[PDB]
Amino acid sequence: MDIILGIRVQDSVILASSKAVTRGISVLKDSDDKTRQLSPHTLMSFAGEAGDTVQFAEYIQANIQLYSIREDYELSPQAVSSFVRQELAKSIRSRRPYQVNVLIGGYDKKKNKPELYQIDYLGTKVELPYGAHGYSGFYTFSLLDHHYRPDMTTEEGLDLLKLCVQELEKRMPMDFKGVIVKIVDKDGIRQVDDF
Amino acid sequence: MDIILGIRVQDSVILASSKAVTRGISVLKDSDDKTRQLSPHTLMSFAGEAGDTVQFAEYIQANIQLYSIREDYELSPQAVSSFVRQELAKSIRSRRPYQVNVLIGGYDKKKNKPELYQIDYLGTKVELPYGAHGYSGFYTFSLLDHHYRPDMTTEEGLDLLKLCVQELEKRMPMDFKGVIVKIVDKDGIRQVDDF
Amino acid sequence: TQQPIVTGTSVISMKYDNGVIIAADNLGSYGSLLRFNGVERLIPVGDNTVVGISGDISDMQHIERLLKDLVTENAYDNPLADAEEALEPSYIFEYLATVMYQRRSKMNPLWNAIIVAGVQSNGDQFLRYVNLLGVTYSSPTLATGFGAHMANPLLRKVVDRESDIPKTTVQVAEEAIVNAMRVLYYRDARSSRNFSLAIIDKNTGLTFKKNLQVENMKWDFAKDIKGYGTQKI
Amino acid sequence: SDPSSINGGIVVAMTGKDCVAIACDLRLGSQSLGVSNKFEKIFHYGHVFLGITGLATDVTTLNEMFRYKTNLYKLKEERAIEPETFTQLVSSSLYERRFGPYFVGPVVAGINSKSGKPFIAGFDLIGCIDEAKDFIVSGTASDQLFGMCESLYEPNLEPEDLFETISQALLNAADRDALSGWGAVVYIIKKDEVVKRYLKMRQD
Amino acid sequence: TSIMAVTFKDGVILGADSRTTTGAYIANRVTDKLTRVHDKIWCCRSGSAADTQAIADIVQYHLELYTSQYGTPSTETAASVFKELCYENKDNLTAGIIVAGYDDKNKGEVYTIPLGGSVHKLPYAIAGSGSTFIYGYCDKNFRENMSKEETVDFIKHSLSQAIKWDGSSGGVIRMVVLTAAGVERLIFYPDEYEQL
Amino acid sequence: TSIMAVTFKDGVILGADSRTTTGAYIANRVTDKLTRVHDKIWCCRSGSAADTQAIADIVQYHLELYTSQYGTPSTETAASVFKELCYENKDNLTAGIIVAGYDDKNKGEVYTIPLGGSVHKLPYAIAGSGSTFIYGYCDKNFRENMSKEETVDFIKHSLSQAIKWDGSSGGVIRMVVLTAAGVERLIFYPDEYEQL
Amino acid sequence: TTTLAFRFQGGIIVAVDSRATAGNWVASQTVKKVIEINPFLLGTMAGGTADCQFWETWLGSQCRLHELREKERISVAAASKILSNLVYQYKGAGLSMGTMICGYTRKEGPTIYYVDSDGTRLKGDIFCVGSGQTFAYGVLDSNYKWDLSVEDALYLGKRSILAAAHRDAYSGGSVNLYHVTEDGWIYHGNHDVGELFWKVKEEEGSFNNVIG
Amino acid sequence: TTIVGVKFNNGVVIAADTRSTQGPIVADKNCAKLHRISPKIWCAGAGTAADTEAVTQLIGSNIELHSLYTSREPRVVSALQMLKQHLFKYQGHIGAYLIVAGVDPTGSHLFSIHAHGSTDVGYYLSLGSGSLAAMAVLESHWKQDLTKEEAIKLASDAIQAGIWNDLGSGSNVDVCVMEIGKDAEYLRNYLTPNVREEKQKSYKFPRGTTAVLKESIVNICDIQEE
Amino acid sequence: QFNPYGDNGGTILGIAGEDFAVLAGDTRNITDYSINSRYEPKVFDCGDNIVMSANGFAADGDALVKRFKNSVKWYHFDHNDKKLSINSAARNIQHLLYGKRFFPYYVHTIIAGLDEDGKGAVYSFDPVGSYEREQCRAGGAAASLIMPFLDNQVNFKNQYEPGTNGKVKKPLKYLSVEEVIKLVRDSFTSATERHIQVGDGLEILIVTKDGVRKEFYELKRD
Ligand SMILES: *[B]([O])([O])[C]([C][C]([C])[C])[N]C(=O)[C]([C]C1=[C][C]=[C][C]=[C]1)[N]C(=O)C1=[C]N=[C][C]=N1
Ligand SMILES: *[B]([O])([O])[C]([C][C]([C])[C])[N]C(=O)[C]([C]C1=[C][C]=[C][C]=[C]1)[N]C(=O)C1=[C]N=[C][C]=N1
Ligand SMILES: *[B]([O])([O])[C]([C][C]([C])[C])[N]C(=O)[C]([C]C1=[C][C]=[C][C]=[C]1)[N]C(=O)C1=[C]N=[C][C]=N1
Ligand SMILES: *[B]([O])([O])[C]([C][C]([C])[C])[N]C(=O)[C]([C]C1=[C][C]=[C][C]=[C]1)[N]C(=O)C1=[C]N=[C][C]=N1
Ligand SMILES: [Cl-]
Ligand SMILES: [Cl-]
Ligand SMILES: [Mg+2]
Ligand SMILES: [Mg+2]
Ligand SMILES: [Mg+2]
Ligand SMILES: [Mg+2]
Ligand SMILES: [Mg+2]
Repeated sequence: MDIILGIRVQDSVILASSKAVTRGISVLKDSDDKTRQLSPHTLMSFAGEAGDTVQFAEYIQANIQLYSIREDYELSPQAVSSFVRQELAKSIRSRRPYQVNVLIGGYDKKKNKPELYQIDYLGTKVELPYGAHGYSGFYTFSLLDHHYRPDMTTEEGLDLLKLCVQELEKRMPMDFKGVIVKIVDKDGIRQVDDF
Repeated sequence: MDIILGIRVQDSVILASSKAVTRGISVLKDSDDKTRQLSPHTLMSFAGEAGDTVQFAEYIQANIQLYSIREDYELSPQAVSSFVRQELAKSIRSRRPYQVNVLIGGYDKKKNKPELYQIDYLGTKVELPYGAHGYSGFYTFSLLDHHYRPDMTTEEGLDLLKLCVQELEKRMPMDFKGVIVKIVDKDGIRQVDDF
Repeated sequence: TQQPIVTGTSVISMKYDNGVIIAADNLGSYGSLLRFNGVERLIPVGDNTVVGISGDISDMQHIERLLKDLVTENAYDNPLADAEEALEPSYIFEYLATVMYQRRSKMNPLWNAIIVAGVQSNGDQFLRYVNLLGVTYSSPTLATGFGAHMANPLLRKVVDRESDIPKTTVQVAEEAIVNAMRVLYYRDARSSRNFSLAIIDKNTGLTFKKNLQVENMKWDFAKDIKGYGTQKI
Repeated sequence: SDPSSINGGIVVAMTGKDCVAIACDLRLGSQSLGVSNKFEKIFHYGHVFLGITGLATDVTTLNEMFRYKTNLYKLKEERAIEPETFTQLVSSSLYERRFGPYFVGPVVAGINSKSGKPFIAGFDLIGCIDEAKDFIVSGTASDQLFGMCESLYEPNLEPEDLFETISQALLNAADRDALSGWGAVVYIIKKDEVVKRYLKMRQD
Repeated sequence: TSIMAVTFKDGVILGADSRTTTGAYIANRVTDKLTRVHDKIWCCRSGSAADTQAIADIVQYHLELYTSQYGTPSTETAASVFKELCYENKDNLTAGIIVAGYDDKNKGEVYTIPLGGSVHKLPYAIAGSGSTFIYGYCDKNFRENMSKEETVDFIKHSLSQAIKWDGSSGGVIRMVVLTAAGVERLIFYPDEYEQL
Repeated sequence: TSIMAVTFKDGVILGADSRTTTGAYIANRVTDKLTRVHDKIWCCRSGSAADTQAIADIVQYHLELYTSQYGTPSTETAASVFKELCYENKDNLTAGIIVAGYDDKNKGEVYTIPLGGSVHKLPYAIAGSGSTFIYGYCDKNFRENMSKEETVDFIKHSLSQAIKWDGSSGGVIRMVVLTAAGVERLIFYPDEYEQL
Repeated sequence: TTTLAFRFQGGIIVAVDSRATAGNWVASQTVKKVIEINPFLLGTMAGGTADCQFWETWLGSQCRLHELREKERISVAAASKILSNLVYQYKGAGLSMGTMICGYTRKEGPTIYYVDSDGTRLKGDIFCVGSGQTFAYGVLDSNYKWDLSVEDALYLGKRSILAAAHRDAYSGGSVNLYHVTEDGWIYHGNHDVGELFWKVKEEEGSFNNVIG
Repeated sequence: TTIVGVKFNNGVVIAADTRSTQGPIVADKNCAKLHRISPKIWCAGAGTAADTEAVTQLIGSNIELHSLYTSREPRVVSALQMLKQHLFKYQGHIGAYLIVAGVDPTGSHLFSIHAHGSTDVGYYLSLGSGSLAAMAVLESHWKQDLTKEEAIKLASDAIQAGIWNDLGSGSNVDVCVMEIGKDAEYLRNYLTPNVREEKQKSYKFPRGTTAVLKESIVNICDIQEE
Repeated sequence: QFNPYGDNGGTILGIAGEDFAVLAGDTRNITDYSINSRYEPKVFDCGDNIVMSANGFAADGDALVKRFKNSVKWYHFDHNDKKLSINSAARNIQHLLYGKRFFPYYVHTIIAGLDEDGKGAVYSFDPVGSYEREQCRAGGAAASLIMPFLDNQVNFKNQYEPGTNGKVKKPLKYLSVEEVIKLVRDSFTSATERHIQVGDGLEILIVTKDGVRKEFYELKRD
């Protein structure tokens, strides 16, 4: 799919993902949720080639849920991101690689810290205060570089995110039909229903 | 450029043309007027390859204005459309053809009739009650086929045009940044400044 | 743009104390077929210049006619055509170099590598290279094609820099050239045993030697070589 | 398209008097887009240091692979692996992927704990060992690094002098490369102390 | 490459030039292209040097194992083993081989195995890039039941011409004589065969 | 195509097969490849039939106009006109021509003009696809100053072998004799030359 | 490359970077990406260095000839169209240009035309052009107003190029500032990005992601 | 790369230059191209450097196990056979071009080996980009019944021809002499005709010239007691 | 297919002093892995106190230099023996190069001399005629090896004053002709070590108000 954004503030991680699904000349859907809850305090957004994106996301989801049940324990965001990276690094030398890029937003309950990981389809992982995939960064990183502060509140993070989306809606040729925004913090995952 | 539409109603011709100009990754402008007045009662909208569009339009404009001064007389829309067709038919077998598609909306003062001509870059001319270039027709023709009656008022034509633009804004992947609408009738050419 | 059809292989040359030596075999190849066995690829211009040419033979014959015409043209209205206003090696080279670069610039090259060897009016040795691209360069030793890879290393052991030229006699230089021609016959699959050699000396003038042969060849050791590894018989 | 220049980055190593130095830039990018300024390319397993340039996924994968192997080595051998032995292990591991290689440019640096001898080594992507006495370079600005090292370097530099030499070699090489920079780290390594220094440099 | 094998009254003689080229560079000017797969079964090799060496080594192994079980193999049998390798691996091989051998029952025999891996039993055979230039000469000058001296002259003259015209051929002319008397190696140098 | 021209004591003789092929189909089995550009200057043609006919027609025109102004042209002059057309139009032509002629001053002369448009004066010349197979034979059997009967036999035997091995050559062997006595045409049929 | 130009209350701000690259190799950090067509006209440079240099220098010659012949300053419209018509003649041949022609006349006021080697000619208020154009757009669009002081407008242009210099690998070196009024342009210095980044970061509180 | 091999009276000598290159850049100025297959079987390699090294270690390893299995000293023909069959199997993709020489109970031997698996026998051989320059010297000065001293001289002169005339070769000459009834003598940097001249200037910097952000001690030691 | 271009290797270096300028270049000429000449001059005195070198494809390099020398001659004929200033020469060379925009001279051109105030000047060109005045520029094969070294040792990049720790830069003090020649020689010695196309000899042309002087130095021949 198209635009996925992530920002890690003081006490939470915020993921914003476009709602459009386009097959060629038509926009088939304008309410698509490009994300999967991997665990109560870990969320993964995704974008890439059709079919592969959802197939990969649900496969990761199933594996983390299996781990959770087996150990009666939630893996740390760092551990989940490493598992995901290895799967993609394995995939890139396969017969047919997963053409999927992901952001992993999680709240580490042990360290009491939000964490944002950016991973591309090659298995290239980086921990970031804010991140993006595709052309999204090209328009939003200059704004984030200017305004971002590590002590931002969740509300300030959402405001900075709105400024990013407004810039995208101005300068991007494609109509991505707005974004679904989700917040990951100590209380879990919730969706901002008005954005 | 992208979307250009035309509709011929009872007493006027209405042309609607998108405002966006996109160079690859960025939308450079969102207020571009993709049209030229050829004579007081003849308007031409255009879309195709960059540079060629404006170069062709202004070249046609200059030729019609020259004719008007020489004869102290306005050519009929039919005559102007035939001149334009011949230039494009000449162009298609040139070293480097004009990659330009046009709609010509004119009011014939002799016959007291509005007239809409659709011409593509090959020099393919057709007179139509409503027309389009590119993928625009792919969305709009079904609505126009249903709702169009040859005796519509200008206001009804604008309403049917709004329905067409709304469908485009829903199903087209590209953000064309709205349309500039112009009306051609017995009193000449005017722009609808709120659409 | 074309492709070479009938071709000539290496041209080799070097400077010595009193002049220059140049050599080239007498073969005109047609791909891997050794088609023509009596082709002269050293073409003298007057008594002070020898132009050695490798590559396409049809283009060589064209160049040969240009040089012949150049001599005719220089004589026109020229009372000193056989004296002060005779063609110099430097004039002949610059002309050819101009033609080569012009032809490459029209995307229709003369498919050749050329060495112009001679002695100037003041006795100075002249040795310079030009090819189908119009690329030119000078050196104490010059060679084309396979000669560049095999002859130059041998000739450079005799004259390694400019200061070695006055220390090199005509006997030592000719000996080195003849040896290099033997080595090329051992190792170049498009070479022949028969070759021509030209010496341009500031004292004794132009000596043009035809029908020379590679001699003193070592082949006897071949009898002991059996199989490709383990075979004993 | 070229896997070795998608992400960018550089590594350089130098020997001195009873010491070695290894340095790297901090950039990770997606071609023209700068993505991270905290992507360190130098890792260590005991007292043996390994820098890795090239495709970032393979940098990460190989680090994890050599950590894996040096941990098993230590459990079985009951001692830390030495630079000379680790160099052979890198070479063996790269060559096993001869016809499906990791797109990387590894650089080993360290001091043998028994002999006290400084050691550096470089590799191509398939395992060929370059064991230079003076310096090793790797990455998208390797040509620039060769030029800097070949003129700036002199043998038997003291640790604090070697720091200045290697730092200036990295910094000025990176500034002539679009895909390198965004910070830099220098490790100064002595027989039983290692100092790590982050360098201030232009952020474009 | 210029290779040939010729049957005569007392048996068969194999002949070959000694040139191996990488493009126009002569990588080896004293090559031995006459290779032994059994005591009195030899072959001439043309095409890829790697392929024809690999094949010949495998054949020698097969015939050595054949001998240990069933005694001396016929020339036809040796040719069949060559063919099996050349035919079944035709996609991956570039090999033109002439097989020549001496039995006491069958006397001198020559088999040629071109690129496709077909087999052809002939009184004499020619192959290699240089053979093209001597089809006319060999056809006109070959006779059946020649003497040893006549056959040596026929091969010497034939390969002389092949060497003269083919840039891929040259060096010395090697020959191997196969008769009841035994195995004799011959060599002829440029100064000898160029003046013919 | 198999063509050749051979100088001898009394002049020169041109020889040629009569086969023209479109792939493997013989489009003409009785072709005349020996063409007249002047009374005692003829040529042999190989390569494109269109190109070599176009060239020969232009040359004949040039020599006819030469004759009207300057008298009988030399064979060298005829060869030069051929060369000029073949060299200058080398990109667009596929023509291999042998020029043969008889002067009283120069007697029999042969010039060969291969693909590139170079000129080579020779005692005898061979060309065409079939010539490859007779380089060995012709080199061994050619002598200078042969008689008419010997030269006819030399060409007949040579082209016989070229026809035997080359699929692009065949039919009858045509010959044209150029001497002081005049111009004589000869023809030899398959039943004659196949049994040689 | 990152070049920008924008209209405002005080005229036009032109800001460009200084980097030139051959592949990943940084060929130069001292490139003059603004061309002084006259005391009133500026042109920006993006794409092929030579094409832009040559033909915008040429443009200055045509402008001079116009005002010699017509005894009057050439309009920005007329000047930009000479260049666009010229490159249109060469369309297909492989010219590589993305330029802003900037000026200020009585009849037009402050005017900017984007001119392009595919023949595009666009009048507008804000343009960014080059590999780092998206990065600069972000800062501009969120901070641009008409009622900017010459001082604040100059800083915004400087800050927008810096944003792009940081993120775009093929942009950097230094920033050249120009301010275009009706009596002519005014140069506002060369600013090294290596010093400007640490200065802005410290004073502005931005780039908290980078350690200093 | 320039590598040669030369037979003599009572043995064989091989030699090589010491330059390795990645395109037009010199990666290593003093590269070791003479590899030991066994104590008295050595080979020099041209082509892909990792391949020449890897194929030598593998065959050298198997040769050692073979020698232990048979209670015999290894033979050059065994190394040759094992190398060619391995290289043939990989159809030229293992880019190893080798000159294999050595002494064994059968005598002294000299072979070449190309990447597709073809082998050749000779009294003098050369391989690599500078093989033409070297072969020119060998074809000019080689004779039958060379002494040990003459063969070393001829081999090093052939490498020098490559060093000076081939851009793919340079720096130093390595030699290995294998004589019958003796230990093989490996002469590393036998000739050193390319020492760099002293630089005009010292580029040692004043301490504190580089700007530093942070300092920290790196813990290389294991987890400590108490 | 015929390729009208080739690569003759070589490397050149121009450095502008306070009242002088140097243009240096190695004397080696190559194709592929062969040496054509160990001494083929590459830097030329073009008259009017201007030195020039066009490095890359030598045939285009010779053609360009030849046409510029010619342009100097005709400049004298057409403008009353007026001295062609370095800035005017630079602009003229742009037009020579851009004239063949669609079939370019495959060279990297550098000229050196003195400006009209007597200060040292170096100009640098790309193959299609874009140019810029510079203090320092290397061109050709080993340019990527040499330029970073010159950024560090001529412009004192990334160098700061001891004790201040990054706060105060090393001041940009002017270099004498003897100092510049040291940096040129070390640049080419280093380039010779690590680049196979660089070697044999180094020829330096020094330009001052007194005229054009030449210096030659041996480089490694391997
Ligand atoms: B001969 O030319 O066929 C020859 C015979 C071979 C068995 C020694 N072959 C070669 O020389 C081939 C190339 C070739 C030339 C002509 C026709 C077919 C093939 N050469 C090699 O196989 C070769 C060359 N250099 C190194 C290794 N192998
Ligand atoms: B001969 O084979 O060269 C022959 C001589 C020609 C002058 C009559 N040429 C042809 O038959 C050519 C094809 C060809 C075959 C072999 C080598 C080169 C060319 N044929 C034709 O030109 C032709 C065939 N069919 C119709 C018309 N022309
Ligand atoms: B900029 O990136 O467009 C820059 C500005 C130029 C007009 C001075 N262009 C370049 O650096 C181009 C390469 C390029 C990079 C990114 C996008 C488009 C083009 N470089 C050159 O034209 C160049 C490189 N080396 C020497 C001379 N010119
Ligand atoms: B020589 O020129 O053959 C030389 C000797 C080598 C066997 C130690 N070869 C090389 O230097 C090769 C050249 C080459 C380059 C690229 C592909 C294949 C071969 N170099 C390397 O193998 C090489 C280059 N850089 C690092 C490591 N190895
Ligand atoms: Cl073989
Ligand atoms: Cl016909
Ligand atoms: Mg990533
Ligand atoms: Mg950088
Ligand atoms: Mg031969
Ligand atoms: Mg940048
Ligand atoms: Mg060098």
